[PDB]
Amino acid sequence: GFVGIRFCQECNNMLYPKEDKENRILLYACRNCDYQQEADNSCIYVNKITHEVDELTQIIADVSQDPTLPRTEDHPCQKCGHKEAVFFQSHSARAEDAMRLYYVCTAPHCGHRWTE
Amino acid sequence: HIDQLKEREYNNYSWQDLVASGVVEYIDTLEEETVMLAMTPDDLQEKEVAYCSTYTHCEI
Ligand SMILES: [Zn+2]
Ligand SMILES: [Zn+2]
Repeated sequence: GFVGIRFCQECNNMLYPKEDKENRILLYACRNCDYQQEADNSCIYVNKITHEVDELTQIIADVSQDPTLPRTEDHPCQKCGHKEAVFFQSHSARAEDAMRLYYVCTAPHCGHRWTE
Repeated sequence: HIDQLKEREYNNYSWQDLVASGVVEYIDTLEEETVMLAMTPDDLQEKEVAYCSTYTHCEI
């Protein structure tokens, strides 16, 4: 789980958390306005020390139409089942220790991505 | 193009003709990073183990 900023309703500014001492609940107040709203996530901050980020969420379907990207036929797609597909490393800095590939289907209207 | 160029000097044929015809193209240092350059036209395209088979340009 993560936590999102929820802007104010009148002034449209950041809402800081506030522990209601009276009703013993969690509120999000505005410094400028006096808007209040009852919380539902019951969380404020999370820290990911390991930074376990799913590289698939960053990969886009447009990577398929890459003229300078390798292609293989031995890893067909799942949904459409097309044969041609691309593969590449994380292509992101801070890579801890892994060259695990991220196969992406090379076919229009599919944009599927997987990993083996 | 080769036949028309080999008879240059005599008539009027020059490099501007090749550029206008759409055969050559100026790629700068910044754009050279997003093209599959090829070294020779014949050797690197015939039919072998599937390397890229998506060459976009080729060096002279
Ligand atoms: Zn406000
Ligand atoms: Zn597919």
